[PDB]
Amino acid sequence: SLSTEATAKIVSEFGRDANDTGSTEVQVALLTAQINHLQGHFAEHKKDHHSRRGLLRMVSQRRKLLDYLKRKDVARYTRLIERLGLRR
Amino acid sequence: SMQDPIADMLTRIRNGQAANKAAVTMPSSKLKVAIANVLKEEGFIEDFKVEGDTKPELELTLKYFQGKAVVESIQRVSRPGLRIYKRKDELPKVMAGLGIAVVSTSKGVMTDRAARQAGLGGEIICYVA
RNA sequence: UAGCUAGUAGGUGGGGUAACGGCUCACCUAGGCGACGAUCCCUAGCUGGUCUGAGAGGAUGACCAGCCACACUGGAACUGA
RNA sequence: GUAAAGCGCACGCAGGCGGUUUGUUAAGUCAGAUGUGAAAUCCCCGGGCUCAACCUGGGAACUGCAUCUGAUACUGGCAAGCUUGAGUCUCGUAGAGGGGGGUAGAAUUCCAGGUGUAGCGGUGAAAUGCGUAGAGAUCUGGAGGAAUACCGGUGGCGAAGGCGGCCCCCUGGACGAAGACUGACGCUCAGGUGCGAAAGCGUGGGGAGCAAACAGGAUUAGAUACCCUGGUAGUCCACGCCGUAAACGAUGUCGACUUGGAGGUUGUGCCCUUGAGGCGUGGCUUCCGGAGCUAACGCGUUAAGUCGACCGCCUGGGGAGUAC
RNA sequence: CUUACCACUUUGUGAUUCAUGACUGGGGUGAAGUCGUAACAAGGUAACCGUAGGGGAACCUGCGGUUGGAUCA
RNA sequence: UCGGGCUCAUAACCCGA
RNA sequence: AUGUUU
RNA sequence: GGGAGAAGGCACGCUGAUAUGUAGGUGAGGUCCCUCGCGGAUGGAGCUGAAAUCAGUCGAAGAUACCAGCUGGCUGCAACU
Ligand SMILES: [Mg+2]
Ligand SMILES: [Mg+2]
Ligand SMILES: [Mg+2]
Ligand SMILES: [Mg+2]
Ligand SMILES: [Mg+2]
Ligand SMILES: [Mg+2]
Ligand SMILES: [Mg+2]
Ligand SMILES: [Mg+2]
Ligand SMILES: [Mg+2]
Ligand SMILES: [Mg+2]
Ligand SMILES: [Mg+2]
Ligand SMILES: [Mg+2]
Ligand SMILES: [Mg+2]
Ligand SMILES: [Mg+2]
Ligand SMILES: [Mg+2]
Ligand SMILES: [Mg+2]
Ligand SMILES: [Mg+2]
Ligand SMILES: [Mg+2]
Ligand SMILES: [Mg+2]
Repeated sequence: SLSTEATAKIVSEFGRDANDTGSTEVQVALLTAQINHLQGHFAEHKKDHHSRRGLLRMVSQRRKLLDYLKRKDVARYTRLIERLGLRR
Repeated sequence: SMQDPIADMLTRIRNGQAANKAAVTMPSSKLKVAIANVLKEEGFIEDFKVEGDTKPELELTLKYFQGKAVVESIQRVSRPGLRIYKRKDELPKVMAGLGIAVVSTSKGVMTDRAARQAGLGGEIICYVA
């Protein structure tokens, strides 16, 4: 997984408030990260029909939690995705 | 439960008395009490206490007579995805009037009696007996 | 039977009907319908009601009454409320 | 669960379902009013035929549809939240979880050389087969492929299939500890997508051992077998395909509850720790069994008990999971 | 008289459905026919599921799996 | 082929000619 | 191996 | 990929209008701009010029001449050029 030194960084950048691991801004970023990284890893082997599942489980959550914004505070949704370019 | 609350409530009690349990407990909720009143005030439970101004807790003190339990015939009805509603000329009558069916009428929830007595229908609930 | 549909779906103006409307025409947009099941295949006149049944339900629509359609077959208009 | 019947397993769109508090709305719903639901059947009471059949008065009824005004408990919508659901952060915990790359020792086969000689091998016996062109055994050197003894276990991990020497790299999940943060963001899921034992299929590699096919030998009345001697595909690898299994707990998933007993394994708090140990509390796991459930066998807090949400499926046997 | 629309009707080519068809796959019945004995007991090689190959037939054999398997393994 | 045996009885198997 | 008789 | 120009059909001349010749094509002045001219932008004079739709019309016939696949169905063989 992402280095312990990593998550603690991204959070202080996306976390709705100074140092907080829970809000979508923080949730998403923390997820998209491991997703972008693993992408390369999977570009290798590509036979790990197990590790890939996790890739899905978390990715399936990305689009999932991302909806919470719409269903709730939409004002940030677009402001959050525009950050990682997600959705496209 | 992780879907329909009230459903568990009615169960908790029927389960407890099933094994001569003292008094089962469950997280109190406004609707839970409205159905609780129709128990203590309708002869079915000693009484219910509270606990937690933010994290409440219902406390239905079960009962038993001779060598058997009191509320030994309870079941839910207007469950989710199957909610039942009926008019005055359709109102229930648990076990030939011998029993009672909690009914959430527009004028608060109350026993089957208060239904006709007040003249109106409501979201039928369980079949206490 | 999983796709279906150009007067097809809508918009303008002409024309038309007792009257609204692609009803029809010209032009314009490229719609409209579909699994809450279109299109296609088989079947059937519809209802009050009738039979059965504890009820829910199932089966049915003869004679009575309301509605619809048909009149040797296919097609058309004339008169006239 | 075994009588017919749980998709082999996951993810997830639509769809269905939704912890908790307040405010609001009043759509679902409840109340009353009104139009309207033809008449006649029907039914209640009551008349006319001498009765009855039949005829007939009134009323009820016609679940219905809509509208008007009210009710606001629950349901739904909107606003505002809250935290126990679920999720992130920190620190650790165990493990055959996965993919890749190296490497190790034991053993068989083969090849080579020495020693040594008339048997070896196999079976119920035999025979085929291998031996004097010197096998077998015994010792020395080499090649190669596949598998990882002991550990090892009712042990562990994984969605399932399934996954064992050792080391490294990349990487998924689970679990416990304190709090911190999120604030219902969840459950299930037709369709859709992905994974799929073994055999099998395509291309190219690989090939020690085992072995469909096949060939001998034997058994037998026959023996297209069981047994012996050999032995090709395959079993191995890389990529692609097929998607089946008694894909089995023959028991869908999630959540809530309901006596207990012994053991396994894996976190964590604590007790002269003052012992191995003594007392707690969690995750997963075997055997037993209580009420209950069950046609019975049996299941029994990891239910087949008592409840709820969603989905899959069953509806006599053969024909047939066949035909088109 | 002319044009437009359109009926009977003509032509081509498909779809569909019904009937029939030499011969033929598998299936079902029926006369104490012929060949075996595969299965139910440890059925005398434990059986069954997938799958693959083979054989007069039941079936045999290979690979994995299940117990819905007998004995003191 | 036949005659005898083996079995509850067949075949097979065993004996004899 | 079978007996409606390997 | 094909089989396929499968098959089988409809329309084809000319005149007028839309439009005095249309869409399109080509692009001269005049204006503007800047290395500053074999510049560009803009301008649209002229030139050229398909095709469609209407309406009307001559013959027996408008792809009128030359030119220019016959088409399908069953089967052997050999992949195919
Ligand atoms: Mg108009
Ligand atoms: Mg008819
Ligand atoms: Mg009945
Ligand atoms: Mg007519
Ligand atoms: Mg069954
Ligand atoms: Mg299953
Ligand atoms: Mg009526
Ligand atoms: Mg509300
Ligand atoms: Mg497990
Ligand atoms: Mg394989
Ligand atoms: Mg192969
Ligand atoms: Mg037990
Ligand atoms: Mg036929
Ligand atoms: Mg047998
Ligand atoms: Mg056997
Ligand atoms: Mg026989
Ligand atoms: Mg016989
Ligand atoms: Mg010939
Ligand atoms: Mg040739």
